[PDB]
Amino acid sequence: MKFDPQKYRELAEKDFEAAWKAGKEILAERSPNELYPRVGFSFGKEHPLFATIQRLREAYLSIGFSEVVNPLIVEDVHVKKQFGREALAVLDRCFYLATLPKPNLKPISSTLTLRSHMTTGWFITLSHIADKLPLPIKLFSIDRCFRREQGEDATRLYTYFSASCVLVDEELSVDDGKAVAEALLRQFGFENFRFRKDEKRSKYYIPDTQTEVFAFHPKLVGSSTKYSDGWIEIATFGIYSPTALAEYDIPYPVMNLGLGVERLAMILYGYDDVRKMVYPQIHGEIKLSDLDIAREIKVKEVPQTAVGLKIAQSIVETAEKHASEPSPCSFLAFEGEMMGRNVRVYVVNENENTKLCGPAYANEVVVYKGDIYGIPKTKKWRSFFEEGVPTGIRYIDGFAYYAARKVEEAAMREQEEVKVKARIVENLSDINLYIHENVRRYILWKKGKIDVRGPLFVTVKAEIE
Amino acid sequence: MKFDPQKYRELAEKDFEAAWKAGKEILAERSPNELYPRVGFSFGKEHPLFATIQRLREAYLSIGFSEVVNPLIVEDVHVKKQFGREALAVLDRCFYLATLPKPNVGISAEKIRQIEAITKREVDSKPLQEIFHRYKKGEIDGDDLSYLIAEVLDVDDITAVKILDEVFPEFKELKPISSTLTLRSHMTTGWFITLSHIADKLPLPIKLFSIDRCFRREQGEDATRLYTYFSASCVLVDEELSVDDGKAVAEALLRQFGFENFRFRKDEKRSKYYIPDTQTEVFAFHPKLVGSSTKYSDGWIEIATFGIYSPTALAEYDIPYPVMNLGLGVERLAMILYGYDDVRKMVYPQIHGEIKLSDLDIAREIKVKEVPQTAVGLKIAQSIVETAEKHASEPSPCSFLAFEGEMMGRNVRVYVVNENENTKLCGPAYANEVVVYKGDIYGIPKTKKWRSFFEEGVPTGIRYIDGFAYYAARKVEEAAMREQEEVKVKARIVENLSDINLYIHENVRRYILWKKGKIDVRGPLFVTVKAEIE
Amino acid sequence: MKFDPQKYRELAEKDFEAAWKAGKEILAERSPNELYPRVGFSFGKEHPLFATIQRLREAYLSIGFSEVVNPLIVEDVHVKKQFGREALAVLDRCFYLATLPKPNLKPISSTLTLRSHMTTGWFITLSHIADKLPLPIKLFSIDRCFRREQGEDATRLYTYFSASCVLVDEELSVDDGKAVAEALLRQFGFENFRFRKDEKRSKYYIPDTQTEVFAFHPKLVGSSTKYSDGWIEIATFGIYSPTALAEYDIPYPVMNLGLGVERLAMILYGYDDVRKMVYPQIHGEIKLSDLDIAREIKVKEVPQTAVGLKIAQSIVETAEKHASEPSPCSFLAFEGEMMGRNVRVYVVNENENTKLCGPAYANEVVVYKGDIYGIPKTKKWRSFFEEGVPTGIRYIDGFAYYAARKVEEAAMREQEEVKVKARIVENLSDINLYIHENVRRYILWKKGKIDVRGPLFVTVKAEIE
Amino acid sequence: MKFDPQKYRELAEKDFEAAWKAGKEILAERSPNELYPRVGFSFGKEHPLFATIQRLREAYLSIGFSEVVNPLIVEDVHVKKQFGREALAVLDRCFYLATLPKPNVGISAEKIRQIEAITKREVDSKPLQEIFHRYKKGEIDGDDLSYLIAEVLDVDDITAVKILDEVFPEFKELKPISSTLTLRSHMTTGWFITLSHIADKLPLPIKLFSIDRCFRREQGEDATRLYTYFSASCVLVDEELSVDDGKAVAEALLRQFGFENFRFRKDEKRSKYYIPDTQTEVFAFHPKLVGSSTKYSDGWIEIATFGIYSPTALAEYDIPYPVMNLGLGVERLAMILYGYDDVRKMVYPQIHGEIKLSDLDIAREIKVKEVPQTAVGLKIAQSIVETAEKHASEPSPCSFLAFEGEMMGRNVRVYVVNENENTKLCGPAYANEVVVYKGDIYGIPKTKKWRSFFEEGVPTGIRYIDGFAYYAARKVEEAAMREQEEVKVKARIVENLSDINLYIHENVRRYILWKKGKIDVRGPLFVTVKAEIE
Repeated sequence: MKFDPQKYRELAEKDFEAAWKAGKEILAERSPNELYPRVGFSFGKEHPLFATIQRLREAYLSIGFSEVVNPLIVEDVHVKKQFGREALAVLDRCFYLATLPKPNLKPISSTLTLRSHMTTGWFITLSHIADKLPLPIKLFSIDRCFRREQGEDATRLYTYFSASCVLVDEELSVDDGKAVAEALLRQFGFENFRFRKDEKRSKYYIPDTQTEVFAFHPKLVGSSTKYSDGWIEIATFGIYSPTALAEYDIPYPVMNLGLGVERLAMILYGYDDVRKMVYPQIHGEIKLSDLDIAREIKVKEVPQTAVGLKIAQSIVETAEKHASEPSPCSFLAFEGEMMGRNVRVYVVNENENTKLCGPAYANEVVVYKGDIYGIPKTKKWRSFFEEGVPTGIRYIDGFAYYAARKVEEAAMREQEEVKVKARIVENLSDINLYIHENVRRYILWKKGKIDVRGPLFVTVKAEIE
Repeated sequence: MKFDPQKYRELAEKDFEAAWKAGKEILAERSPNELYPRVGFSFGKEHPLFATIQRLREAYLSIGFSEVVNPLIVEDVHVKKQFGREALAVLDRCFYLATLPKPNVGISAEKIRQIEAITKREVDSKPLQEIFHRYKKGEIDGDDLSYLIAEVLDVDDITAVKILDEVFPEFKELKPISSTLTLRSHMTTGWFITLSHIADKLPLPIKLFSIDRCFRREQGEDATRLYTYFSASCVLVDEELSVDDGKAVAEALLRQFGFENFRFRKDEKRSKYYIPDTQTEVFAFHPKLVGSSTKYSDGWIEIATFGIYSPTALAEYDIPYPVMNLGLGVERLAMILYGYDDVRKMVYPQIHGEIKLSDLDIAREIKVKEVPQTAVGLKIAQSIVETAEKHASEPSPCSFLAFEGEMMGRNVRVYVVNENENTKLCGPAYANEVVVYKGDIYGIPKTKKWRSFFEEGVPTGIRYIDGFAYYAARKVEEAAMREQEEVKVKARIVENLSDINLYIHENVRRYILWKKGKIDVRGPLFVTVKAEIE
Repeated sequence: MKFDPQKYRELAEKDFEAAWKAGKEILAERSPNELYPRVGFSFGKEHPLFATIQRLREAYLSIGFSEVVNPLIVEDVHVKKQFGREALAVLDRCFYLATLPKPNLKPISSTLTLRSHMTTGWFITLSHIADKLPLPIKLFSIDRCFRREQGEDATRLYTYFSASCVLVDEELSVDDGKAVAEALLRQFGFENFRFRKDEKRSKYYIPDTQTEVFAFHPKLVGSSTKYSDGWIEIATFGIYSPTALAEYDIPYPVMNLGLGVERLAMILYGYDDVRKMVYPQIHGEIKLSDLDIAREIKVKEVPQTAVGLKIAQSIVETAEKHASEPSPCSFLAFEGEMMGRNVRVYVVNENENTKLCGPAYANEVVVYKGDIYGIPKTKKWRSFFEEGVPTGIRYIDGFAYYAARKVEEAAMREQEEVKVKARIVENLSDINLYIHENVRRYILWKKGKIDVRGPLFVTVKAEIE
Repeated sequence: MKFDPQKYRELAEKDFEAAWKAGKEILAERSPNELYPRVGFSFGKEHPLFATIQRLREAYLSIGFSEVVNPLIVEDVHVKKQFGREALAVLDRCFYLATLPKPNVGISAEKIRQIEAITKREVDSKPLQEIFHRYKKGEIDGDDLSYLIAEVLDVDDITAVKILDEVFPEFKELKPISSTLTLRSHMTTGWFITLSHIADKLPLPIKLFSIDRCFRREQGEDATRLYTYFSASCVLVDEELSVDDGKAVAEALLRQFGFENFRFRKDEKRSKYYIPDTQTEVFAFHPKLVGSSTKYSDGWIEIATFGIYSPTALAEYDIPYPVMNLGLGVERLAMILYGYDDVRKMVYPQIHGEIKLSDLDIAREIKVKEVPQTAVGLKIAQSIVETAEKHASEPSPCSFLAFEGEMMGRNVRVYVVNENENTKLCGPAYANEVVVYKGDIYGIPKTKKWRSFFEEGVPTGIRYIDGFAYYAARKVEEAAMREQEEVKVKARIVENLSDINLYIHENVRRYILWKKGKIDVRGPLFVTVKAEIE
């Protein structure tokens, strides 16, 4: 709360520490659902695909390549202009754009196609600058592409992200393509590189230039896959055929390196199933931390009055000690008045031989590995208490508030007495605690479980007159 | 050059100032194309579009929303689930994914295929009527190097590219076949699918965003729209929602891009997927816009849209809770930020010939053709400058010793002369520099008339004589190989760079023209350099 | 609110649009302090100094230079090792580190000094790698420095940020220093560059290499300063003297370019007074947008019941039309019951000749250029309404809630009748509206003003029995 | 090389495959140091410290806090205002700003200054007893080029650097004088000052952060602390606050750096500026730590501190509202993130000799000394390979024509021979490659014994013969200048790179040693190359 500079200012002149301890007065008093971890900040979280993409843009920029956006929708006449006589073989794997005919039904395919890879648009973009700008030209672009490869879902998908770049100079070896791969690929951890000529020998790449980069990343050695040796084919590249360049008037050669993003994204953040990565919202993959599950566990009914708080706060204060005395046996915990009439609180196990409070009065709720447990803090549960997030809410704590608010209902209902009792704990409601219906459908979905059981055996009678 | 730390230290410890002025020995004597701005560093540059997309990402993340990738290609059945009836109206402005079928090598084109000379072009190889069926079964692109380079011999595709052209005129009959798959017009289409799988399993409120591509059809015109665009979108899932939440987000979002005031109007469309009377149009005022060659002189521009998803479409995906959806269109926001007027010219600039080199970049490309090769020549020219730079007003004729030394092991002595008379040793435009300005290369002299060019353009630092000197510096060294005895190189008038030793790579040359630039390098340089290489 | 998929699902099968409009039912109903712009998200905002710093790191990295952290605290013996015989002249402008002597009072100066510029630490850092790593070496570092230059505050400060870098090769011209300046400086807008030899001729720079970069930035032409010509000295650089390198065993030369950050930061974000930039929290410079001032303007007392809302909501609904009828004249607006007893609301200007509602019943509150106004939406105030942020809260609106909640106090106080009246409006309290005491001390600090005046002249009587 | 778009197009339009295989004409024939990995691109690298500082910034911003710069140098009066009495305890671990006074050229050193030969070293120049007073008034560093280069003649500082050393032994008596100015130990010291000016003028809640330097004194040891460090700090000003708010922030903050679980203990110090019983110590568990050469095997590490500012110190600055303060220490967080064990080795690595080149970087530095210069020689060597690579097992002696052509305009014919007998044309280690592995350069042959080196290291691609071939390729071209007629270059055993034509810049060489690396290039290369250049 807002204090007074002077007041405290002067107050410190006399006995300092007496005024220092006086400071504790400004601290706010917190209710049960107002303290950590039932209250916490949040924050956005980026997707591994995109992250990697940005991480790739910089990587490219860092080795000199300027960014550019290439044509995405194109007339197949281009694929044809490039692949020469192999052009049709390719047009198969590509998609075509079809539209609906205006009924002044049945889509009418057209000559347009979604690019199967960046290269389709490259020749188009390089066509306008290849002979006007000073060499070398270093362009790159990380955008979307569309392939039809078997039209699968498991192995691959309909749209991927190419991390393309092109180098336009008067003289180019396959080497420039080698350098660019290492410079680019190294900024991600890859340490050793190996290149092997590609058999596919795509016709748009000068014969015997098309290569396949193989990079080693220590993050892989030991991986639960065939990438355990540490190496993985991570990118391909070649040098555009004069046959294709000619088709677009590009006089100088051109080196073109392509990077398969979803793969890199996977290597980096360690996902195994591309789909489970790029599309986890669908593939059931969704998680909440124990700390999160925790925060979501909150007291249902809680004392709505200043006194109410100091009531249950006492109820427990006694059970924390008198939960032993051989029952029957009654103890008094509170003495004061709320709203208008004086009040006193009673605690006793009316029943015959046994103890006052059940053996579960001291069971704390903790979340662990996805499950919500109700357990005593015994040298047996340690790991659950030292690897999970202990709610901080104990059985008696959970209980108290219920009573401290239940007598609060009688205090305003004119009533004179109420006997709030509690035996077993079949779940949370029984311990006066809840979780939004959604975290619930969650726990189940993530096939986790809630084990909040226990013999509380504690009753509280209160009289207001 | 590297020096000796000890020496330079034990000498400086005693005598400092002497060591200091000595340092100059470690610097490097650069030739002519080894000087600024003939030398420089290069750096990559980002594209306004991708740039904004990044800013946009951070922006969102900075307000709670977590990133997600939504379904791009979807069954139009979804659209018809998000518009009920008004669906068709949309699917007209959408694209469907067509695709080439396989060469029907059976039935229709089989019977009449078995009534001619099946095969004449000698190829033999047992009837691979199954290796062709595995095609009408499941093949792809990287499968040609199997039924040729491993079938009818012949490497990779040296005969496969034509064997499928001459003997197989069939393939040239395939036609893409439309389907029910579509390229989402806007993000929303994919939100229902994604929110579908989690609208009730994760804790509320749900804040998700995604800046990805979307395809639309609108009068095939590069100007009045583009086939593909970007849509920085977000969805807010929570129990209780009001259009306010749409504003609150639109505010906090735009506010990180300058915009200082917002106004929201109700959209006329009144689309079906949005609750009735919630589809809002958000207008924001941004300073950079105040007074411009645009229609947003007053500063206000409509930058996004948003509304609540009808509890109707939500059910179509079994989503219990209501959901807010804001949709900032990137391309514009980018133009406003990076100052562009024409969408197409901005996003796709190389294509629209919007390339451009700077004064400084042109100046950097103007190299010196004929340049020395021996430490001597470097001095010969360096010297030819001295005598020619000083004795510029000497009523010709008249020789002038410029250099005296041994080059390549031969006594060398070159002089700066003039043949005619009634004039001066060197022409008037001998001390003319090449200044690039406003995109045109110039060969002018410093004046109170040219100031504008030397203080706005960027001087190359090369003057006609400085250019020539290097040409001569080469000739003399040449004779030092042809062991001649007398070379008298001479240059009259200047009409271009050639007549100055200067030049520029062909590409920069074409740029100049393409850009309507102009090179102006003329003037009386007149100054011969007679050499006496013994 | 959470709806039912099926219910709405089927409901749409019959008449769609009847079910569509049925959708409006899920939308939450908002109270006065719950709608825009009295509710809005917030977000961090970086400081121009730092921003520019990061923006500088990338710039450097983008031209190849790797990052490194140099020594900050150093024995003056270094300044001495470098400046040779000029070393003392320098030691003047530098600070020294002094500590308190442990009393088993008066600080005891020491031999340590806070670096006056990066160069002091450069020689130290280059000492270990200059001859072990492959050339060229390109290092950079943007860190803090300490100068004593006149020990001023106005002109300059005690600590600045140097954006240093060093280039270690076998052969180096002054040119490398020129290139690096343009490459670095261009990534910020600077278009044309001019270098002039520095007279200072610092002794640690090979004689006649020390230069001063002058860069042109169109963002300056027309500036309200001497940087109107567009050019500004933005950085200096030279080539380390063999005399100094020798002192640290560096065999090869070294080019060193230094960038004065606070200046660049200023050019970029356009601040004139460095201090008003780097330290605005102190120099009174603190702002809130009209939109912000707006959001902070909220209804004080508002209907705490479901009905209460639909009450004031009606009170206004009538004044919005009957604020004309020649007074006296009474109208009824509400008919229903709250909590338990039926209720009716009256509105009349008991007084003699005039109109029912004062001429200010339709005055909306809007914030503009820093002031909080209470004005009618007349074709005279337009600009205030089209450049500012209209609260949306009008006089009657502000009023209503007061009444609708005032009768709510009688409804629970057992009472039978209440006459809430209102004549003039001397300020906000009078219109039932407030602003946190802090935005208030703000408006004043930013010497802005609040003009919420007006003759509301509107009374409301209500009877509950 | 550039080609002709037309030609290559009108030829491919008719005959494709023919144009294709023709493309190879435009590629470039690279020499030997023009191949990978002898050629490569370079990129800058960030420093873990600055890196984390950036992440840290974003992190904060991502949770509402706005950036601010706080007072670094402050009057210890502030500290004494934030600890009341326990102040001194702090000021001991702080640094005070001392500073050199001015040469007292008056009184004490004036009287005895006027009883000797005032000036003998001829300098004259009217009594500048005022130009020296303006020094005891207000001078600086850039003021020497005024009372010398514009006073007693002599350029800049050629005589000013010694005139102040010989005739002025005074200066060598100055001593820094302590003051009351200090270098803030932690951020907090500056927060009070900054929060001072706005704690009540801006809207609540206030969220400010700042990742800046701070200086501390703790047993002058680079290991057990450092004089300067970084403190990513923040302050939360609001009416009602509880230690919870300290946790909530600590959580949301650390959570963006991996840490998955937190535990907060109450700090024993119980510092004065923090309310009693609020100074909390925050502990976070981060996976990267589980089981390590550190003391955090269990994953938990104490990463930050926080508490509420005593309404006491707050008043000392007239701050009405309470304030939360969290203080993440950067350097550690950086180590955990970038995996470092020793503070000093991480932040200041060059100094602690923690430099390192990679296998691939070393392989890139191994160049070829003697390399051809004429298109011919490139083939001569290229050829010397063929004949020597094939006829490797030919019981010597025996010549072998390798090249037949005209070099520089002279009939050239070189042969691969052997003099001795009972052996083979080329030695056994003729086909040995130079593979860099584990930091040592090797000259080994491919084997089932060396696999580990060819699959883990990085081969240079140069084999002894491949190296030699280039040496020879040079000799022959040399005689083409000395117009000789017979050069018989020969190489016996190999002991180093020199005996292979290979070499590495001196700096990489020193690196190897400094790093305890090892070069191993030995073996019988034996293979002479007799040339017959007519």
